[PDB]
Amino acid sequence: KIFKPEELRQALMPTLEALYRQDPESLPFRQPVDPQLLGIPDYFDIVKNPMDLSTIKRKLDTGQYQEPWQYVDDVWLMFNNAWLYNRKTSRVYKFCSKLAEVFEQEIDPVMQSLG
Ligand SMILES: C[C@@H]1CC(=O)Nc2cc3cc(c2N1)CCCCCN1CCCc2ccc(cc21)OCCCNC3=O
Repeated sequence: KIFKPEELRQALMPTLEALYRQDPESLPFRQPVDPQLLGIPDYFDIVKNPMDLSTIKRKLDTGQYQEPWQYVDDVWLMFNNAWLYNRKTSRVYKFCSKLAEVFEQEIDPVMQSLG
């Protein structure tokens, strides 16, 4: 089973758009982490493989995933990074949890269709 880039975009982009549509919860995740602007100078001591919504969107837009699981792995990498770095009481951690709840609901039927 070979997945063409347009077929992956058609199936998976709606699940990424669902996360962008969470406002304000997607705001911390819409651009690559910049620790100087965000005031978190130790970030890359903790997080070695950063990921954000715009990077995932570019990969889908340009055909960089060969298989649906690679896209799923990048979304969970984004979430796991934020749960790793942020305190459980923090706004970013709580926003991360809301996006993960949305993602689980949207991705389940789509992965069933691609499986
Ligand atoms: C996902 C990415 C990296 C991560 O994992 N955690 C952190 C930790 C932090 C921030 C983010 C993230 N988001 C990004 C947050 C969105 C708002 C940015 N901005 C725009 C609106 C006003 C304001 C005030 C204080 C501030 C950022 C901002 O920052 C204060 C210092 C501590 N700053 C974090 O504690």
